[PDB]
Amino acid sequence: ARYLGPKLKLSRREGTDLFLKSGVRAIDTKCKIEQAPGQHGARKPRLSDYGVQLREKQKVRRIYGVLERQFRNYYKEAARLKGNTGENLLALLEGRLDNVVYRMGFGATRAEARQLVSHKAIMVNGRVVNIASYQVSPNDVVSIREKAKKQSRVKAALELAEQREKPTWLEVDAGKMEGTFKRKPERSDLSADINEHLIVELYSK
Amino acid sequence: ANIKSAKKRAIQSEKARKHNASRRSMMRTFIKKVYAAIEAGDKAAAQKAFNEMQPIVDRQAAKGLIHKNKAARHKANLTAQINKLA
Amino acid sequence: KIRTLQGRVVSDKMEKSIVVAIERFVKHPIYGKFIKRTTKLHVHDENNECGIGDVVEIRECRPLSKTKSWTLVRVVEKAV
Amino acid sequence: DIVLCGFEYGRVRAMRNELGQEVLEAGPSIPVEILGLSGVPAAGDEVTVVRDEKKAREVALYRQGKFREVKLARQQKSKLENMFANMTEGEVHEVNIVLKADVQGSVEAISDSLLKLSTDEVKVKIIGSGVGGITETDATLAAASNAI
Amino acid sequence: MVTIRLARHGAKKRPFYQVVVADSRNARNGRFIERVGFFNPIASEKEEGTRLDLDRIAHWVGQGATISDRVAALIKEVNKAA
RNA sequence: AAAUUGAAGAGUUUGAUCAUGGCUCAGAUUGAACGCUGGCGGCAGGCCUAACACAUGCAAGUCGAACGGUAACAGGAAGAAGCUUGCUUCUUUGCUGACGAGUGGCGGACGGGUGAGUAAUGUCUGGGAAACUGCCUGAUGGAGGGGGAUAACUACUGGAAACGGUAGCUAAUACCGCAUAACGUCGCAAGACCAAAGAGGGGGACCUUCGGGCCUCUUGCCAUCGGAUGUGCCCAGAUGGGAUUAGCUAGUAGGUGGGGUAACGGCUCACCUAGGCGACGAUCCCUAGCUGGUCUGAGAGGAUGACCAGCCACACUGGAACUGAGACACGGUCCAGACUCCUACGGGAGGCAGCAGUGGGGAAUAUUGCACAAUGGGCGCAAGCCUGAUGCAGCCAUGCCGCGUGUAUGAAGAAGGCCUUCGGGUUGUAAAGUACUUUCAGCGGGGAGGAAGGGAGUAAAGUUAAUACCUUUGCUCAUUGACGUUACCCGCAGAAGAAGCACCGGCUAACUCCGUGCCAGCAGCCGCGGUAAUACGGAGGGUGCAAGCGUUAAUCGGAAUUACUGGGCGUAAAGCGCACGCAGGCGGUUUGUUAAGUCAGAUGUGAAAUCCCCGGGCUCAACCUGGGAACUGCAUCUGAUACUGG
Repeated sequence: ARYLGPKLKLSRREGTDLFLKSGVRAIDTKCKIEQAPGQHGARKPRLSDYGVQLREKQKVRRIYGVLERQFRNYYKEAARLKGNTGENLLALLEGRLDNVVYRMGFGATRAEARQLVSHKAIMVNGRVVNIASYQVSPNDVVSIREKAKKQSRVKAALELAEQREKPTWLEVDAGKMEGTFKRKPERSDLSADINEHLIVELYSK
Repeated sequence: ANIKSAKKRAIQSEKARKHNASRRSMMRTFIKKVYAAIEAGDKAAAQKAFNEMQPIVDRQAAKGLIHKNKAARHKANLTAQINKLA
Repeated sequence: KIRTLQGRVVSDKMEKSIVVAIERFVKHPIYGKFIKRTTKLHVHDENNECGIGDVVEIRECRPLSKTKSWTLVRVVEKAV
Repeated sequence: DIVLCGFEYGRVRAMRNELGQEVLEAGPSIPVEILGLSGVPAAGDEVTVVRDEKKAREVALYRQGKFREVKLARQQKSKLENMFANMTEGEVHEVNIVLKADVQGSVEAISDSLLKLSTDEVKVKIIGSGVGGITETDATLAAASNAI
Repeated sequence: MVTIRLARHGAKKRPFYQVVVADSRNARNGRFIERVGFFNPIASEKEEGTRLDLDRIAHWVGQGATISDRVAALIKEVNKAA
């Protein structure tokens, strides 16, 4: 139910950094970042219209750690919801607990944050939530529970976090290891070389 | 029958059947006497017979052997015809 | 409260009965054209006052025979 | 308790011992007829109970695969053994039989004795040995090729 | 006769009852005449959990409808609540 | 506030083209199966085939507060004794807590199963009038005085069994007279006529035949008029196909009268009239349970009727009625048929389309489980008993949803493999190493909720002669969970036990080498294979999915490819060889009228669930749930009169 294999392969295939490692290292010193995996990585894909749509959807999925079934269901919900579907898809992803745990800096990666969640190290409103896809709401307070507070992963995670751009819609107290999901992120909060409308196109045909 | 009470019910329903049959046969007899008088043209015999019949079609109604409406028609019908002749 | 039908007499042969035809236009469920439909009713005509071709007003009542559950209310137009 | 006999598996529905119609418990000494198995097992074999049936499903199907692989193996050899498109002589005339016995112990045992009466001149072979009774596909089996 | 009782809906281990007026012979979750309340035995009790149209319940009693042991309890409980 | 605010195209005829036209693909969906693989959980689903046949258990009982009663076990007792003098065992007696068999009452018409039959004594929508209706309910009165029986039992007797035969004998809320009898039935009226039953709980003077009287309350019984629920009946529209089926019909259509039903009715019979149906599809033939809804589609449609709910029909096959408020009875009766079982040979017995289970058929569909704790049904004043309804558990990846199978760091980037122009590229931060976490599975510890009630006491009110009893409502005490090792929480051990499947020529995301050589083989469509095959088979690499993945089957979509919305017929499939013409469709222009079509409004109905919208509850989700909106439909009334019809 989770992708467990090599991670930089995914970045290499999509042509971009997917933040699947902590960021302690320039990614180009860990892999040949600008070349696809495999014997024929140097080869260029003269890539069809379907192809660009597929790869964009894969990219987003691989960023958030979501497999097809759940992600399709995410599209369905984005569509049902009011307002722009493409933007609704990203709101839903960005509201996941494993994700939010990552953005408050409690985990070096979404993979690490997910493990924190699954392993009962995260509370929401002082209540233990251990499922990664838990949808987090405005004004919620997610926190590292007392016993998980001395984990060195978390301190390192918060350090790296302090060096990333700081997300607007979250208020994080690094000392308490608690943080507040102030509001749903706008579209403008999220990276601009994500092409949701391509993903929207892939799932309407 | 297979079930204990099913057996008992068949026994009771047979008893009731022979009870009802007996009273029902009696009743129709007393109804038939009236129609027979009518068909012979006698007011008195037919009125007399109607008077014997009345209390028993009424009673068998009260006793559930027949419904009230049946008792009534019989009285209505015979009364109609006997009057129409004398 | 006098629910009623209007139609014309297609048969007056029977003793104290009549056959009445009620005709109406109906939208076709699929192709939209308006189609004629007819409903023939066996109706009671005590006194046999209804002639064939007459236009008559009828009403629904209890069963009067295996096929009669309608009786005559009154004649409207006659002997065209 | 789940019981596994040969390549057959299943849960026991009921237990019968000799004349006794029902027995609650059975010891290593006294024999008890077993019931509720998927199908009629081999005439004899080693039987072992298991904790769960799901774990014993793959094992039972595994034994079928081997028994089926050798079945097709012995089928290819006997046909190819002649190394010629036909028989070298006129013994080609043969008789076919169809057998279904109520008991599983007999069909394997008496067939061996039924192959003893076989001769070079006339060859007899058994087709579709049954576990019991008779059936539609069995009568159909005797319909295609003339047999008793 | 006509009775007022609980038809058990909800899910396995999470009972949820629909209070209904019905011919007592019909199945518990089958044909009913009128729905008249509900009863959640698993309500958090932080908010609601038991709602009865007492006006229609009484109307039906007035016409001889009987009442479950469990509905007879709910009614005394709800009458106490307010 | 919101609540249908939604719609894609690709390959393939040709040397190439445009058109025509079929085939094929991308999508959703499934009660699926098979092949490979397979960790946990929540919720759902699970004989689609043979309405084939079924061993065994269980699925309908209950009331001693209707009745005679004791045979079991349980005490109790004058009196027998265990006697070691208060502990007792048996002989006895229903004295009573109870209770086998019996009469009696209520239930066995519900609940549960199936879809064979049925194109209509069906269903859906909407209306009618001639009716009955147990239990529950409001109203008003009865509940008087008698009689003959009978099961049980006793004696004698026949049977292998099933089950009988004689004569005794006895009870009742069993059964029948008699009285009483109207706001009931018949009748214009005068009049005439119809019923019943007791049983318990407690008790003050009072007293006897010590049974009770009598006092009191509960409950059942009878009558009549209502309510509520259920059911029967009637009309209209709609609800499959076929003309290689065009005529059909004697109870047939109607009328009169008698009979009949709970009730209208050719329901039935006699007589009379000669009708009734049919091209707006009768008759005949084929097929089929209908609906809410389900799947698909932007929609209009198309397909469909498991699981949930409503109606119908059936209960081995054909027929029949008896009992009853209700049945022509799913575990009742009778006859006939098919079939099976028992037998001591003479005779008997049964009907899983209830729940498990078996054989058979099949590509294929589960345990002969636990519990009445909860909801609900039957009986009972109750306690309670019964409940394969139901709640649960087992089995299966069948589906949906959730989670895991680790996280981070880790380079000249090892070995091995693979490609290479031998420079190197790749597998690949992948592995090893380094720290780090412990969900789930394992193991110990603790521990919600589903529980409302019911039981003893107590107190107050209504009762009443009464503080009894009864009933209601408060109080305390001790109690009721099949699931269950529950949900959930804490602790321990270690990355430890948890990854496979299909694909990579174009459509279509993913390319190379070796082997083969029109072979072996692939193939949804085009089309691959005779020496460079990205198409066969293996490998390395890669793509897509992931506890699944593929293949097959199946509906709709794309298919504007049955075209109502939404197409065509000169040469592509398609104008009858030509004309006349009945039915039918359509019909110039003006006025008046009508108001069926059409339009408007109002009212009722359109079950709930489902779908959709906004909320609420399970850690999330599936799932459960509140309210709304929607059900685009039907019907009645009242209007409007331009258009269509008269």
